[PDB]
Amino acid sequence: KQFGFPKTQVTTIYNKTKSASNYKGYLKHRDAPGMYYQPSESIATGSVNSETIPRSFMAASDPRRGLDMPVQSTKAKQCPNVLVGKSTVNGKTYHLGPQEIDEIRKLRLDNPQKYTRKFLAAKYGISPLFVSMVSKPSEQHVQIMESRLQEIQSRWKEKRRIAREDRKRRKLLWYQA
Amino acid sequence: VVKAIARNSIGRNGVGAFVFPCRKITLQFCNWGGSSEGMRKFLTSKRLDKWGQEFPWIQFEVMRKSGHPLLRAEYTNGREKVICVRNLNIDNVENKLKLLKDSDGDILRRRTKNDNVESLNSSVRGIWSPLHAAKRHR
Amino acid sequence: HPFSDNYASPNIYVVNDVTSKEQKSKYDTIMKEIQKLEDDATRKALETARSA
Amino acid sequence: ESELAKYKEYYQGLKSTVNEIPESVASKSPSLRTLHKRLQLPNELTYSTLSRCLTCPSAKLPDKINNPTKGAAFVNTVPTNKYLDNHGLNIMGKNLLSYHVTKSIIQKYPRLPTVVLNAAVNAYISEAVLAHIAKYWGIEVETTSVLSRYLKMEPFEFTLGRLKFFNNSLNSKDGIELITGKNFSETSALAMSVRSIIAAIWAVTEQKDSQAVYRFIDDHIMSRKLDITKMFQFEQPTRELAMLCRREGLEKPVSKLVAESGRLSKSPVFIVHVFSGEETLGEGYGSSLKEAKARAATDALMKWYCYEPLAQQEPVIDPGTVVV
Amino acid sequence: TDTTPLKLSNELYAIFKIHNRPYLVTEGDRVILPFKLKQAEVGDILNMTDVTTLGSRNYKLVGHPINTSLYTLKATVVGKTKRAFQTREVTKRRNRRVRHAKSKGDLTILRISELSMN
Amino acid sequence: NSSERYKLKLTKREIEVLEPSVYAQSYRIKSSMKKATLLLRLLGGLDVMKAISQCHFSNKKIAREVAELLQKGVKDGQKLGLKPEDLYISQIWTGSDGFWRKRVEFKARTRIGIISHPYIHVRCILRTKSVTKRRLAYEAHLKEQKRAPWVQLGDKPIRGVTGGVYKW
RNA sequence: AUAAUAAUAAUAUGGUAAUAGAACAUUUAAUGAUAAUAUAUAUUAGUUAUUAAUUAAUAUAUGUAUUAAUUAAAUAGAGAA
RNA sequence: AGUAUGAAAAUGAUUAUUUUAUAAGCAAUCAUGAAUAUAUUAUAUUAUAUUAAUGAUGUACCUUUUGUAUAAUGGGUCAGC
Ligand SMILES: [Mg+2]
Ligand SMILES: [Mg+2]
Ligand SMILES: [Mg+2]
Ligand SMILES: [Mg+2]
Ligand SMILES: [Mg+2]
Ligand SMILES: [Mg+2]
Ligand SMILES: [Mg+2]
Ligand SMILES: [Mg+2]
Ligand SMILES: [Mg+2]
Ligand SMILES: [Mg+2]
Ligand SMILES: [Mg+2]
Ligand SMILES: [Mg+2]
Ligand SMILES: [Mg+2]
Ligand SMILES: [Mg+2]
Ligand SMILES: [Mg+2]
Repeated sequence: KQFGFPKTQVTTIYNKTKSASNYKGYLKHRDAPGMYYQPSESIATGSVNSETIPRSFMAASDPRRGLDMPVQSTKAKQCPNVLVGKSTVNGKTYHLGPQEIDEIRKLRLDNPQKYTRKFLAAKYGISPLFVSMVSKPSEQHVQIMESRLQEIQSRWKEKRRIAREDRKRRKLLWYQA
Repeated sequence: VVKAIARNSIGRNGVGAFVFPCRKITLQFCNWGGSSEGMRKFLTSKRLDKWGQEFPWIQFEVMRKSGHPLLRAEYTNGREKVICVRNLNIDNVENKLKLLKDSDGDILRRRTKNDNVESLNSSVRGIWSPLHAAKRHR
Repeated sequence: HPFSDNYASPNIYVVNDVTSKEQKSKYDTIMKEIQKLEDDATRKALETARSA
Repeated sequence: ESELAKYKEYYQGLKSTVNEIPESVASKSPSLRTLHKRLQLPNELTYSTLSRCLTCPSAKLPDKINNPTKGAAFVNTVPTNKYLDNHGLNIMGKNLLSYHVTKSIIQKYPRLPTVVLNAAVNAYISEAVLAHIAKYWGIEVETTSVLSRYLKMEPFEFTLGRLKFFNNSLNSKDGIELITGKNFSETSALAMSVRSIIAAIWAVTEQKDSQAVYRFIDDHIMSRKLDITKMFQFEQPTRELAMLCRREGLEKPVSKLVAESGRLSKSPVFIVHVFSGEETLGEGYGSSLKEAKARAATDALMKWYCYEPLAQQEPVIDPGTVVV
Repeated sequence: TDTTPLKLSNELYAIFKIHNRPYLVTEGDRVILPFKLKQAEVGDILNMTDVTTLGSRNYKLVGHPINTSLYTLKATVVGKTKRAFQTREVTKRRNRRVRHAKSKGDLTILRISELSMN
Repeated sequence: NSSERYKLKLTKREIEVLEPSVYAQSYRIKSSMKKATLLLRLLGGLDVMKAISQCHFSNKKIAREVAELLQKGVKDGQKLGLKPEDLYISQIWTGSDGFWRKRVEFKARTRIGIISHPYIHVRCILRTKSVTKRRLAYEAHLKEQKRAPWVQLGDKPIRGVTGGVYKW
């Protein structure tokens, strides 16, 4: 706490629980002249505001670093992990040598149906993503998979296709900010 | 990975340099036609010169046509007001001209109660959220 | 009978009272004159071709 | 006498005035004067210079005049002088715009990604925007023919005051465009005019007040609204954020549920925060958990990039875009 | 009055009052006053004086009215104009006389050009 | 045989009219408009051949006339250049043909009515499955592409006026 | 010592029966430029404190307003028999 | 009951846009989402127009009466008179 301003809710003269939308009550409410701390009643998702940016992303010579406004209201100890990879929970491992990688690559080309990504991962104690990064399958297998996917898509009704399109649009919208 | 979305800027006339909305006014009259008397008098009588001196960013065209006397303004937004000044005296014509020069060119429009400010800017405080409110509901 | 000089403030001006009919007549004369010029030239060219 | 001869001599006089842009004639032109007053251009910037800025290059009449049957006729403009057009000016104005606007953007957002920055620059000074600005100012195009003008018997002053390029008469008549080059487009001509004015301003003020041009630009071009947050479109932002954290002296980012409501409904709400250590980087709301996580990462990236330092701070040079 | 956080903040709003009518604004915002301004012509600048509240995202200075020294708030008068013309009819329930109450109120478009902590 | 590019600018109405169509018209049919409607609603957007077949096996009297009209429109389309298996009835309506002769009906106990005798015409516009239908399918596809999706926790406008004050 | 327009301060401005004052649309008569780049009528969208007129676009007519304006008059305004 | 012309309305069918199959009353007005159309200055986070999401207010008109949503008078609609 750098600043010791008095803090205020966004105060109505009326009952806020019954008349939150009534602007008139807000207009009526006068408060004594001076500086206040009105903490925002909002998530800081779309905001480029300087009171919203974290201190690590502020520059070293920024005066705003010292001021207490990027408030750490939440606590990482209390919050549980969401869609977190197994590498993040128990650390990244760089154990597999070149020979092992070469063997994996050989296996994958030979028989991707038998030696699938998950199986490789299980064998070598490593991620399916990493297996993918390491090794391409036989392009034939990929083509087959694409054809299967196309067939599945064709098997849809009109409605399902539209829903999938909508989902895709939503996904695109998520990454806009 | 990051990609741009092609987007264009919005001009706020006032904030940097004010470009005056009224760009051109056309005084139109008739030599015949008793409805154009006050307009004719205005054109004659040293008022137009004074006006032009006052407002050198507006150009003042003076045209002759057979019909009723006309005051057509021309604004920065591209819209055109045209006021017919038929049978108006000199002073009424001048008032009309003043009104025209005052106008920002935009179309006339019904406003609802307290529809005062028109912002392009995102809210300084955020938008309210029930999870992030100060007083939690019950 | 106002003019652009009459007002003495250079943003004011009076557009020229040329009657529509007069303009039309002028246009007719010019395009006609061009046509006459062209036709004579074509005739001359024909005569030259005939000669050699 | 002959009316053709009268027309011809008028045309010749007009051509001579275009070649010169004589100062007295330019001064007499009411439209130029009003433009000058409107923009509050310097008194050192003469009216001849302003007229020249409106004069686009037009040395020779093109081959497409030969056939109005193919959907084009260029009968409005008159040939210009090679060394008195807006062409050199225009280039200079473009350079100024490219320098100053870009610099201002960098000052505002010192970490802004390269592509995003370029888009912002374009938005500020794209050809269409420039044309719009010119229209707003009142730079009107010489649409009327030379013959028509002669018949009306209007002065050359008015012609000088208007914008002058090879504008195709019957451009979109009967709903038929011909798709010609940039040298016959109205928008382009208007863009050139606005750049040429800027260049003229620069030329006149540089020795007396070097920054006059840049403050004019700020007033007209940099005064326009552009929300930089609307410019971005991320792909796999979590990975990018992790890379950024690695690059800086920050702990690995992990996403965690802060608050949750309406799970097992049509429209839940999941608030997740991407923490690096105890510090939160990005806050992300969402209908799904995945969506919320994505949004937190995007928020973090926005905060990284769109960080705008104060003027009182010493200059922030960013360490490049986060190459994932 | 330690007005340092407000001064620092990139985003900033004001709640200036013209004739006790509050208008919440940022820079670039386009106020539409519901009356004909006589004092200022079009192009004239208005230095706002009765500024009630000056707010960041999380702080706000408030005063009745806030010291003129602490801030700037320049509006520009960007067109006097009018509302759309309306004619509501006034009449009683068994009476053929129907009085037309014509109306076309005046407006003044301001634009908030400058708003900053001095 | 030319290096000149072009871009064509056409209204919605212009687009509609220029697509290949054919305009059938009946003669002065002896019927009510209501009676015609009772049939013609069945032949809304049918292929012309299907419509003709329906008319052939309809029990109604106007039906034969409608069939004949359709046949004529097909013949016209063929003459123009179109195909009969391509043609569908885009529009088909009826109207009064005018000069309906009124005639008093004498009733019991010095009462009367007036009996009109309605004459009508059926017109119809045949358009092509090869063009018009394709165009409207394309339009529908474009509209679908444009359509903004249902977002669950989506940005809806905070409707209402602000009132010169923060409520949050 | 007036008229027009604009300021300031004050008072007034619901209205049936009724009284008083001021306008507009329509048609005819007297006077009367102009013109297909024009006029008239219609539709749509603008403009003027707006039963009215005007601007633009579009359509159809007409080589053209008994046109603007002032007077004189009226078979001069219809959801009510 | 002249001759031309006739996008005058009532009226019918059809197409397009838009709303409508859990919602109740002069069918409008005001608030207010959404969808569509037009827009040679939408620069847009744009503007206009059309359209019974949803909300609020709303007891046809005239006549005659102390007094009418009245279940008092009168009108099927529009055009001309
Ligand atoms: Mg209550
Ligand atoms: Mg009564
Ligand atoms: Mg009444
Ligand atoms: Mg008939
Ligand atoms: Mg009988
Ligand atoms: Mg009958
Ligand atoms: Mg009264
Ligand atoms: Mg009468
Ligand atoms: Mg009637
Ligand atoms: Mg009435
Ligand atoms: Mg329902
Ligand atoms: Mg019901
Ligand atoms: Mg009843
Ligand atoms: Mg009754
Ligand atoms: Mg009855």
